[PDB]
Amino acid sequence: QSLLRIETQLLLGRLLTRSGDQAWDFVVPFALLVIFPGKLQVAAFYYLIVKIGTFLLTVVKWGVWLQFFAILAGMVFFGMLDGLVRAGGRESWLLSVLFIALALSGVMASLGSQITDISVSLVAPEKLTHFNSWLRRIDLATEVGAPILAGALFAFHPEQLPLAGLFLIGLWNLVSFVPEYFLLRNVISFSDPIFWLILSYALLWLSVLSPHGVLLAAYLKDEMRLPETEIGLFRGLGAVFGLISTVSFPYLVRRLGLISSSRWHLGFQGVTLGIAVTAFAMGSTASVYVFLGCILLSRVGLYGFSNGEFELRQRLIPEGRRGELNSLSSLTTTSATLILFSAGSLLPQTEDFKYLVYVSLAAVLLANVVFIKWSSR
Ligand SMILES: O=C(O)CN(CCN(CC(=O)O)CC(=O)O)CC(=O)O
Ligand SMILES: [Ca+2]
Ligand code: NI
Repeated sequence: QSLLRIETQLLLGRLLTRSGDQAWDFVVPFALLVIFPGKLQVAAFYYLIVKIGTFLLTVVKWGVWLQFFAILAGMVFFGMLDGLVRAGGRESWLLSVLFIALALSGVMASLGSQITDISVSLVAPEKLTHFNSWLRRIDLATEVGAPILAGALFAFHPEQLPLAGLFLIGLWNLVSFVPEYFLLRNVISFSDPIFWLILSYALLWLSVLSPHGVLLAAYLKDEMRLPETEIGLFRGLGAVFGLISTVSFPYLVRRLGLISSSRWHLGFQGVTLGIAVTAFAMGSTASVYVFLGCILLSRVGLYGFSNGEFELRQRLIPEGRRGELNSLSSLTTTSATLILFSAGSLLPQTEDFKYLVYVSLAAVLLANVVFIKWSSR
């Protein structure tokens, strides 16, 4: 139960790589709203380009080079985007060229994250169960750590420099490239009743009510005026509540069926998201705190259901019809976020983000109805 010399450099590489990746991706929606205040639409259009382009394009050594050039291009193009919009001449041909170039750096930034995760065959197949159990502590450390830290870097900026934190996050990402490289260099359908079980899981990917959702982050900062410090605290806590689901779900799976554990978890998610939406339409004084607090509670239900849906798939489809339904599972999940970010791209202003919250609760409640009806076989 001891990390090896090479196995430690693998762990130390995943930590440095993901910390820089996540911290930069957290502050990018904040930067896109600093530049374009009152237009969540533009931040949604940015990610729509990244989502599509990433899917299209998708070699292990190129990972750190791609992130380096991506963050480098992002800082140069974010600075140009900032200075040009601040001049006063809007909707130039030049304004579009910089944005699309900035969005092409987002595709490049995402490919580096995926490829560098591939590099994290080298661990002894006996010591792999201790290894794989450790990476979860590293991954958990970046989820809680980088949004919290990066939110403090973006929010505690000097007076006349709102994007002062963005470049500090990118300069971090560039300077860390020298550690990361040497570490990684050294050690490197039509008629199937189970289609409805997939579709119930898929609908939940249309909900914007996520602590790790970029659309919530833009709305929380722009319209609801939450500090990036408290938005990061929102994100880091959202990962901690999903951890609670790792105890709650095996415990209900013992005293109740695996179906009842998934049903009561997905039912819990819908209930707590319903409470959140009501307060979201209430006096915004202390109801924002309830709004975000109920989203945290709902993570236990969502992650509980995802473990059930995964386990139900593992026990229900035979190996012959397995990879095909995975193409279906991956399809519906892709289409949901595609629809999510396409619908958000059409928002006439940030304020009508409320109309995406409502469909989200509709989807979570609907996904509940579909699973309850399915689980009656
Ligand atoms: O929240 C987002 O930005 C988009 N999420 C939403 C899908 N979520 C479901 C949720 O958080 O409600 C997937 C998941 O992590 O379970 C996609 C992703 O995490 O890859
Ligand atoms: Ca990096
Ligand atoms: Ni999500």
